[PDB]
Amino acid sequence: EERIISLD
Amino acid sequence: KEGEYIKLKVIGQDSSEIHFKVKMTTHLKKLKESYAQRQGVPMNSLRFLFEGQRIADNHTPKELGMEEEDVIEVYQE
Repeated sequence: EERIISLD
Repeated sequence: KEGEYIKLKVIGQDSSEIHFKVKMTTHLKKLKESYAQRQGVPMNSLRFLFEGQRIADNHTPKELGMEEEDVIEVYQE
């Protein structure tokens, strides 16, 4: 599972 | 000259990866905080390296010359 988090 | 955002690959002590979409001007403390939260460990227990150099809280991807899909390594402090 690829994990991409959007950071503000 | 470059895009406004970048994807960074964070590789942990166990070789697992979390990727982050980061604005080029965001302080990398924000990435440290998010990564430590996802791992469930204190942020102060970790050190974050780019090209072998410690990433300071106020360092930004722009300042460090980071490029798309560059690696950040996480070691125990």
